[PDB]
Amino acid sequence: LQAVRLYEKGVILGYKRSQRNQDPNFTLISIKNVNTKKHAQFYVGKRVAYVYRTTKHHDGVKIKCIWGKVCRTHGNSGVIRAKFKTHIPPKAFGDRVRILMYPSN
Amino acid sequence: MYKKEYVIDCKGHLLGRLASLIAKELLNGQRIVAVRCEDINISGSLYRNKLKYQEFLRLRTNTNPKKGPLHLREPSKILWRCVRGMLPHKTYKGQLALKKLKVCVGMPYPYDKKKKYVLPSALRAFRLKKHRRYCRLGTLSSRVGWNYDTLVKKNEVLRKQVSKAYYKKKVNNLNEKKEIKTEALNLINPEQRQVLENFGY
Amino acid sequence: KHYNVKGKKKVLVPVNAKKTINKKYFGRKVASKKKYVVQRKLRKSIEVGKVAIILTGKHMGKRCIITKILNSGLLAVVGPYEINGVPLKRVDSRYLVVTSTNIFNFENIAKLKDDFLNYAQDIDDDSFIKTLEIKKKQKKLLKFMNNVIDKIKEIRKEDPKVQKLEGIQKDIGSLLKPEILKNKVFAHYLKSKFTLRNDMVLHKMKF
Amino acid sequence: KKRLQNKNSLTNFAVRCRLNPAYKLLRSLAVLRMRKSILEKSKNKKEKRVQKQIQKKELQKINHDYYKGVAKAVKKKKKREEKKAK
Amino acid sequence: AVKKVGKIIKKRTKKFTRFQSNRFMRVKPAWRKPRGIDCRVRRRYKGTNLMPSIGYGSNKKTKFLLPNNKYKYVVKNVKEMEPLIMNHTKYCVQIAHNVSSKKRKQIIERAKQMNVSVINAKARL
Amino acid sequence: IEDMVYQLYTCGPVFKKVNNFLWAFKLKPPRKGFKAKRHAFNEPRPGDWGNREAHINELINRMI
RNA sequence: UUUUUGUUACUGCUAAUGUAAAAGAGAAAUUAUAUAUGUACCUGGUACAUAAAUAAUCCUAUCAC
RNA sequence: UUGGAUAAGGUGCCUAAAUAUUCGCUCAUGAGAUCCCAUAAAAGGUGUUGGUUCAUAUGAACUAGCCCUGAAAAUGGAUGGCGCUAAAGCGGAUUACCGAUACCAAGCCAUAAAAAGAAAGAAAAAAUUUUUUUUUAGAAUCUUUUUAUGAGUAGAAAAUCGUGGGGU
RNA sequence: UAAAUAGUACCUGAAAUCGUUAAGAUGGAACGGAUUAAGAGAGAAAACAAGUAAAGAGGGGAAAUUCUCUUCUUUAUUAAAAGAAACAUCAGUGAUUAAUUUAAUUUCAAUAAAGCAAUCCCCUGAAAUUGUUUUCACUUUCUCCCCGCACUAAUGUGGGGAAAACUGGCUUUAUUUCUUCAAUUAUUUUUUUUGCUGAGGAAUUUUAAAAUUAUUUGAAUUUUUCUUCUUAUAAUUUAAGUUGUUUCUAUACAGUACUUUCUUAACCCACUCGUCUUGAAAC
Ligand SMILES: [Mg+2]
Ligand SMILES: [Mg+2]
Ligand SMILES: [Mg+2]
Ligand SMILES: [Mg+2]
Ligand SMILES: [Mg+2]
Ligand SMILES: [Mg+2]
Ligand SMILES: [Mg+2]
Ligand SMILES: [Mg+2]
Ligand SMILES: [Mg+2]
Ligand SMILES: [Mg+2]
Ligand SMILES: [Mg+2]
Ligand SMILES: [Mg+2]
Ligand SMILES: [Mg+2]
Ligand SMILES: [Mg+2]
Ligand SMILES: [Mg+2]
Ligand SMILES: [Mg+2]
Ligand SMILES: [Mg+2]
Ligand SMILES: [Mg+2]
Ligand SMILES: [Mg+2]
Ligand SMILES: [Mg+2]
Ligand SMILES: [Mg+2]
Ligand SMILES: [Mg+2]
Ligand SMILES: [Mg+2]
Repeated sequence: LQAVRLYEKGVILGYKRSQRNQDPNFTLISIKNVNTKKHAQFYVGKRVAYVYRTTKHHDGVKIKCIWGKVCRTHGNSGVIRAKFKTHIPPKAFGDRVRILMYPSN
Repeated sequence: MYKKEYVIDCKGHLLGRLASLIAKELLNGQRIVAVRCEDINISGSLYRNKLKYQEFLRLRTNTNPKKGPLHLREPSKILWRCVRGMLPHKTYKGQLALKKLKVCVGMPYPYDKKKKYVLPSALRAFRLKKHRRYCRLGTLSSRVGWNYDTLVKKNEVLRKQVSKAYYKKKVNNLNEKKEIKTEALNLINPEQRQVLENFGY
Repeated sequence: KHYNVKGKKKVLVPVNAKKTINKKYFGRKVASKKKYVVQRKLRKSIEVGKVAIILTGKHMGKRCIITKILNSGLLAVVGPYEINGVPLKRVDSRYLVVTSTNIFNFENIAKLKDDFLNYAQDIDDDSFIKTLEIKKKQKKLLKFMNNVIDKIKEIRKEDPKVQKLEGIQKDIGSLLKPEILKNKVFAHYLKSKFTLRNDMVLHKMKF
Repeated sequence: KKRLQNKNSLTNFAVRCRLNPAYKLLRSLAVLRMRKSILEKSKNKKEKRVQKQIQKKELQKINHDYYKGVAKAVKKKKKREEKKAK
Repeated sequence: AVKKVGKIIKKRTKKFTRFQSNRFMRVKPAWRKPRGIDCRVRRRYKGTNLMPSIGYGSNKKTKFLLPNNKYKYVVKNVKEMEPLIMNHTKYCVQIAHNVSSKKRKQIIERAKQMNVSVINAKARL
Repeated sequence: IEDMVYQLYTCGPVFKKVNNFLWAFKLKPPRKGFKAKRHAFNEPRPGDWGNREAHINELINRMI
């Protein structure tokens, strides 16, 4: 009816880690219809947006974003590692992100 | 895992494999509602599982049993406690995940009219060779003092009758719609009819 | 100009040097010491009459017709304003997804290709950058909240470059509209906007 | 001297030719002989067979005899041991 | 945590607090090297206070610059700030704490004439 | 540089000097891992530590 | 208990905001697993029909004024 | 510090990565689950799976794999937990993947060593061939540039920070 | 009284300990390290605008009289620089998907025609120190016959006996986009989509050389729109460690934006110091 979508959906999982260590430089993302390693490589250069809400106004608005990039896959099941301009807060680990399609090929 | 809420009927699933697939969905963030918990299967003889429960029943805090392990013998609470033992439930996030699960015996109102799914990687028909032994969670819970096995079946009978009538009406509606469809194909511009024909609609 | 290394044939175009830096131990100099640069080499699906979708700006989701390669990488489009509502506009090919459908394959329109090309020679890269005086005139208005919008819209209307561009837009629209409206389903195709529905997965779609 | 970036000595043509003053000739010869072949497709892959008939049929008898002898000796040892068992 | 503005890079911004200074109030936060067997901070156990080391040092080319990107020189009277007329684009002045208001006014109005900047030209006004 | 290649691939008269002229090579870990350094190349198990005659080229192309 | 506008002199105050998750958050027979379900007849049995990579599907969405 | 790729071990959930593939064995009314390491024997089985001999497609003997009996302690408990039998168990094979402060490439700090220097002159930019900005260096334990390296109790040395008082 | 929060328990008046108000947190200890986020307080010395014109108040230096320099306004004119983000180019270091010249190693497979043998064939097996030489077995068919006459798991079947060369095997052509031309190794040449990094700034080694492009002076050979050999001048970079274009901050003077300090969450981790001791979180 209105407000076209033009992106693919995703959920932000935790950080890149082992058992007992953290490494918060990269974050792991899951994409909605992608569940093989070969299909995940399709998205290997796209731009990622994380949009959330606040309670006060900050520049006249109550919404702000944190931008990132898709860097590589995470092995055999269509998960990806993403690098953001700032580290994602850990109070976000089940929220939504937008896997855009801007840098088109 | 991109839905507001999933509804699963557990009739025919093995307890451990189902409990493992639910915990990761809860951790990633997904509401789950589990129904018909009295029809869950386990992969040993009924006597072999009764002995295991008897071992579970005799461990308790010596000085004060009000504390200590609490033995819950309804079938739905058994699955609840088996899932709880696969989550890090002593942090904050892991306690948030445990609260996004709801369990029922039978199939009460809000969910008797919703769509139910199954998990094929936990179905007994695909996972257990046919000459092995297995038991039913309702019988086992009755053997250790649950006392509501009969009433659930009595209610399931009525639910199934109502569902059968609904299905009859649905089939009639679908046929009536198919006739209206097949008539209207003749009254369209021919090229739209070819483009629908080519793509199998 | 071009240099040929290992049989590659990259194209060279001139470039200017602007930034200045400190010298080591007397007065400064200019940093860059090059004089040419390699051209962009766009991808092999950008034609002169294909339909494409805008992804980012105000007209996101709309469909348009690609018109010219603008000698500076980015390219000019028109989704005929008389049909669609999209003016002459400049976009970066990285913000477009281009389909496989070409306007000039319909034999009802193919006989207009030369005249379409003739109008497009006047489209110029400079005519899209707005002059400093217009910038200053618009920004003087910030010193009610409804008169200002109308004033801003009005000041843009007498930029001579805008008028020159309006002329070409109208010429192309009037030339091309009558043959587009003969194909009903195709005109409705150009009048709608693209969107993503569930049950289409974007790594199995071809378009 | 001040150190600079180190250039890839295998993929950078200028430094590759600087270090190996004979690489340009060899690469040119290889490229020429590569193009000649593809320009003669549907006209190559035919002579190969007509000369394979020339020499492979001569080599075939020798190879067949060699492998036949190896298999025969392996069989002889087997029979000699089996009979020794009794 | 690395902080970088232009060419200036800081390799850390938090202080190195003394071990046990949050639990005992007779222990001050100024850093002292832990000595003595069985410490867990001297032995580099994970999860405790870190120790300073020469590896956090700053670039020689940007070691004493302020965010102004100038070095700081502190003056006490007018005659001390005359060597700044030859190097005014690399230095900035700051007035000492114990000079009177009358002296401060003159120092400020001479710094203005020399085209040198004053870091604290708002005090005692 | 081709002269040193010649003297290394064939033990030419100038081999001690050419070889002693070069710094010891410093290599990455291999791209698909090892099998087991504990065991030998000629053991019936996955292993590494033996003399592998011409299979060294495959390994050193992966850890170049 | 329709709706419009907002939560951008002096005592603690006396106008007042939150979110573990909107972007088509679409989908109600039952039953078996070396087989099932629906219809007619007879007291479960005859007879016929239909499913069987069955969400690898179906349904909904742009035609302004 | 930023990237990359590993070791030892792992890939059902706890917990990052295979409910992976491809062959055999096992049913336990006290199964089993790998260095150190956190116990088990002699002697038996008409449980089931392979194999070796002697006897007109049947008897007998023997052998060794998993399973079972031998097998009893004190607060309630431990393959780490849940649990697991078309294994998530035991013996192999083939691939992918995840994983260090160790390995590789690049920046920066310091230590050690090295190549050199004590006979010095103009560079841009903004301004309509006139002005304006910035720089125009030369301290010897000093100034430029290059490479390798960096664990530490008892103990030893250098450089550096601060306090009362005296001369300049 | 200059001052009484200098009132005689009288200069200044720290910490432990307690009172008042405000703001937060709070399922069987509390505080911490790493990393971010949400609030709150404070801030302009880099975190835009030199200069130009007009008027008003001042302060100096030279030659009570004329020049010339500067600070603060108030108006209205005007550049220029800087920091970020996007895209592109190059270089260094990786991932990812499609190929490729020549050769070696018992390879195969298909289409037209004509033949060879019949328990027979390329093979394989059982017999009478290596190469021959003989003997008998090895093929199944939806064909035929006899017996059981429907006996089967089978839209067929158990036992016995025949026929054929359709199928399988082997020769001679003349063929390879009907079809096949594999696999491993040696030796060579490319290719799709993308992550991270940009040290330095050469008054005479950012030169020389090398590569490229367009005119040339001559010889080869591989005989050619990347064929070789700097055997003559010009330019360029692939040489000689990142450059450009647009937009925003913004026509600002501290605002909810930017810098910074506190407070409080999350995710991972974290036993009480000093001492003697082989060994300390130690009952
Ligand atoms: Mg731990
Ligand atoms: Mg934790
Ligand atoms: Mg412009
Ligand atoms: Mg600091
Ligand atoms: Mg000790
Ligand atoms: Mg391994
Ligand atoms: Mg060892
Ligand atoms: Mg690392
Ligand atoms: Mg294992
Ligand atoms: Mg996991
Ligand atoms: Mg017997
Ligand atoms: Mg495990
Ligand atoms: Mg692995
Ligand atoms: Mg040391
Ligand atoms: Mg004293
Ligand atoms: Mg006094
Ligand atoms: Mg209590
Ligand atoms: Mg015949
Ligand atoms: Mg003693
Ligand atoms: Mg000792
Ligand atoms: Mg002792
Ligand atoms: Mg101790
Ligand atoms: Mg003790």
